Amino acid sequence: EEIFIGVAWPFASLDDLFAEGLELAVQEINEQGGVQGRKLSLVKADDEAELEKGLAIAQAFADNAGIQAVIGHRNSFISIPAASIYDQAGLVMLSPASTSPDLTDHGYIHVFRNIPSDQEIARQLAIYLAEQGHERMVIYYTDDSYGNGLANAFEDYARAQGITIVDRFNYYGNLKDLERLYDKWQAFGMDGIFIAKTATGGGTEFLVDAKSVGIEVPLIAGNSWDAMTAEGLLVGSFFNPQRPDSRTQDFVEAFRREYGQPPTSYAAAGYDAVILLAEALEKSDLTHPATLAQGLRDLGPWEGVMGMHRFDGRGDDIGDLVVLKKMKDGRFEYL
Ligand SMILES: CC(C)C[C@H](N)C(=O)O
Ligand SMILES: [Ca+2]
Ligand SMILES: [Ca+2]
Ligand SMILES: [Ca+2]
Repeated sequence: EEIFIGVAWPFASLDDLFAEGLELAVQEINEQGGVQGRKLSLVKADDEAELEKGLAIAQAFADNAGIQAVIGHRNSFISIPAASIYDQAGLVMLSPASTSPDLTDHGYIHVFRNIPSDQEIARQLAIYLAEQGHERMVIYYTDDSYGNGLANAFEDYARAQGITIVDRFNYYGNLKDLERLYDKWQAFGMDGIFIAKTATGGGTEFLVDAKSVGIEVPLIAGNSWDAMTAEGLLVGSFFNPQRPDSRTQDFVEAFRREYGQPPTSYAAAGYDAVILLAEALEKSDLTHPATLAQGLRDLGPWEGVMGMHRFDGRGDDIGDLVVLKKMKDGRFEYL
């Protein structure tokens, strides 16, 4: 009379309205009659953004015959190894936040994300920036697999747009040396900086330091920056609450009425994940969760609050889901 979806997320450490978006979707699914006549419930586990806790949660979900699918995890360094446990168990893992390209590069069959990867975000950013007249840019990046990853993706797409990367760097010691870098960048004709560092991983510090030194050029970053020195910052992300679409607007109004504040991109990704999984589960054999992955692929294009979703053979979401967001007066405007 009851079925369960597992959710693994750093619930306690983040004020990101993710739980609210999940809860709104579950309420909607139950109001419409549940899944195969059964009430839908969530089993929430907090991975504290820690790999060891994440792997333990993954095994606990995988060993529980009552879990039909899992939504999670948030951080790619947890989702990638946790996905091995879910994949070997034949249990769907659907991530609403992990953007590393590597997630879908391990031959897994049960592993999905319902948001664009870093590579798709980079591709759309390069297109936009070139149309805006960028020609010579600098990349500030984290010298790890994820930082090198997004940096190399952006450089490759920017090059195809006729943008030259005139310098890339991963460290500066103090503001004086950032001044010296900015002098070199001016001599190279710099017109913008792409920050391939996460906001919590040194990104925000650079933003503040850049303003101190007087760096004038546009700053561009990826999805961790969705979560007022930032005036004019361009962010490649997902979810447009101003999208003039019935589904997006029904969600925005419902979310506002229930929770008394605007939904975040994570509330939206969580909501679409629950709705997507419930639709696939309606049509599936609930006694065999290893059949659900094919059912998700069988949906083909599927309309959600984020836009149109579609899973490919590797589990990437190839829908046109990227939304470019620009900071104006402490608020994102939507391009
Ligand atoms: C929401 C982000 C901070 C998570 C990040 N996109 C990752 O893949 O790790
Ligand atoms: Ca199983
Ligand atoms: Ca050129
Ligand atoms: Ca350099």
